[PDB]
Amino acid sequence: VLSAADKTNVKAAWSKVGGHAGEYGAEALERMFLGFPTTKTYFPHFDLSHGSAQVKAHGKKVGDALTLAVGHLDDLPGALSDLSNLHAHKLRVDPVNFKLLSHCLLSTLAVHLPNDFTPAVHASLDKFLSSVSTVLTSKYR
Amino acid sequence: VLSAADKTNVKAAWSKVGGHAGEYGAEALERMFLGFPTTKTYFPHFDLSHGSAQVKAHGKKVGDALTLAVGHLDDLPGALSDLSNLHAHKLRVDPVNFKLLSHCLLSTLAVHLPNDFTPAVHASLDKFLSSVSTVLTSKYR
Amino acid sequence: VQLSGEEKAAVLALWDKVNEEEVGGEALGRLLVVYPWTQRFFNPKVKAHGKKVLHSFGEGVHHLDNLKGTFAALSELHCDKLHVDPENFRLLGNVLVVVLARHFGKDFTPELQASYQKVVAGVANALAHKYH
Amino acid sequence: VQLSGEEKAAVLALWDKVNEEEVGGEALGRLLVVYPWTQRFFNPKVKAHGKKVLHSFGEGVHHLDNLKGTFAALSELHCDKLHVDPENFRLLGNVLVVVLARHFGKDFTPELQASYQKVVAGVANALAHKYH
Ligand code: HEM
Ligand code: HEM
Ligand code: HEM
Ligand code: HEM
Repeated sequence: VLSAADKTNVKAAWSKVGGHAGEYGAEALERMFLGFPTTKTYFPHFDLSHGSAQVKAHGKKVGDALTLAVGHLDDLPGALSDLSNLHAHKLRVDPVNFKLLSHCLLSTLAVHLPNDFTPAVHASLDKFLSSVSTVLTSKYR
Repeated sequence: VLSAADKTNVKAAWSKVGGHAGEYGAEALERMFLGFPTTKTYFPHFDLSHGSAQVKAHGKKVGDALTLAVGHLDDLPGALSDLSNLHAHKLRVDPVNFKLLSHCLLSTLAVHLPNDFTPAVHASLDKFLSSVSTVLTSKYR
Repeated sequence: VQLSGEEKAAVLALWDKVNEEEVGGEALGRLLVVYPWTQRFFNPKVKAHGKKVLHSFGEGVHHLDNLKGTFAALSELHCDKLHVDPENFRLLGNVLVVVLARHFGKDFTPELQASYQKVVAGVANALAHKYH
Repeated sequence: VQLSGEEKAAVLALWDKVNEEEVGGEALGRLLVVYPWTQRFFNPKVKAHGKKVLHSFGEGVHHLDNLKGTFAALSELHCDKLHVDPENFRLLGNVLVVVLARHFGKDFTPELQASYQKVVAGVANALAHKYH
């Protein structure tokens, strides 16, 4: 995330994700709901059935937010300032859930990009997700 | 740690710790070794008996490092740059151990400063210790 | 989990001095302030609920040889009804330890704390029992 | 822990396809790179040790109704001999899941992953058995 080498890897890896960011975000959400049933409690207003238009729509948003972050590795706190208010202040999301979603995103990237998901890239992406999660739980700073 | 309110609390609380920083650091180390035996593996070269001159000496160092940090809340990465190389690069300390030592330090402060260790101060100090721990495991950044 | 006869007696003797209302109120109060996401699950009722938490901990301390059975029902309550991630059981446990340290000062020696850390870990693990 | 008959069959059927050498080597290798503090405990021997880890996981997958007994000895090995903090058991488990996802692609469906997360949690908890 923060080391020059890590930023380079993150931007590179995300160029390979491309316009699939939204699709992967939606699949990562389904993996999280299935794998870790505790998380479902934050979405009482969603239809959580596979292929849900709500989950699809929400995955796209999550995907666009990450693509935004990758463009602003220099100033994550500023670029995601609004999102930290929502997650930590309004929703009070338990920080453990960010680790769970991050694991599910890495799993989804492994599934779709097996050749590009090298150990070096896996490492840099884990740091990236960890650094985003920090920002989004920043109200707990 | 980082919010203005938190920095104010941290500097205030540490003024009450005063010249006892070294003593408390040593006691926090004894609480950690006793409470969490896994940690002892990082000190094969220490005499780990209560009243050890080595533990006393090392507590003082730990105490001086925290007092240093409190004076540089603005630039923690720079002030503790050398310590992050030692902890994360040379020693490869498991990040969980920083949570354990931090709990043991808060326990020690509770023991000695029961009137000053208010919920507001406890909160700010937990953020402070968390932020120091981040810096010291920064090689894992 | 496994304590010696000496540790068990020190643990029990300190518990005779614990005001479950005042300790309970303070421990729950500090959880909410130090770990603000717990505010999703929860003032004069912080006191009332704090007291119930401590009364439950007290039951553990008196049934150290069967923590799983003691907290079976409470484990289901926290898992399927409330959906509390078990990491928070460990957090509350350490907050209780800090509170006991504050209340007992120098009597809460490094040795006695090490015993209470075993008990708090035992309790958290019994409450996580029907999750994982 | 508790799987249905259908989940158990999907779990077993995927394990028939797991090359313990290649998966083991890769999973241990990624642990060391992603979580660099694990380098304190550990190249052609990453392969050799990776293989032993996976062979042990395989034993769990075939003894799902008694994970505690299966890993009793290994639990003592990791606690009193090596002093490995149990958090790292959960980390290795998730790395193994990511590796299986990479190897099996679209066959590693959201449902199959959810089953493997149960198994990995079961295994990590059995290895932590004699710590806490
Ligand atoms: C990688 C970390 C995450 C990112 C990038 C992220 C992204 C976002 C974004 C962009 C929104 C706003 C949607 C909008 O207003 O357009 C949102 C809302 C939300 N997030 Fe997250 N999120 C993350 C983690 C989590 C976690 C771990 C949870 C809980 C399990 C969660 C639960 C929610 C909920 C309930 C909403 C509100 C949805 C709604 O208004 O319908 N998020 N998230
Ligand atoms: C609040 C977090 C910590 C602080 C402020 C801190 C402080 C320090 C300082 C200042 C030194 C250098 C002594 C010197 O060269 O003068 C040191 C060394 C060391 N630390 Fe830490 N430490 C922390 C956490 C930890 C943890 C969690 C462990 C492992 C359980 C650990 C293990 C060690 C070891 C083995 C040394 C080398 C001691 C020696 O050279 O004899 N430290 N620490
Ligand atoms: C780890 C030690 C804990 C113990 C021993 C404990 C014990 C209890 C007890 C005894 C009750 C009420 C039982 C009854 O029905 O009479 C309860 C309820 C409850 N607990 Fe916990 N608890 C613990 C931790 C937590 C944590 C960390 C949370 C998360 C914030 C939590 C959330 C709740 C909630 C929301 C209720 C329902 C309260 C109500 O309806 O007023 N508990 N717990
Ligand atoms: C969580 C899943 C794990 C499993 C199933 C597992 C299994 C094993 C097995 C089967 C052995 C050798 C047993 C024998 O004596 O034949 C072993 C040894 C060892 N393990 Fe693990 N392990 C796991 C995680 C870890 C982790 C996270 C670490 C920490 C870095 C670790 C550190 C070690 C070390 C240092 C040895 C001795 C290796 C040697 O002497 O070559 N293990 N483990």
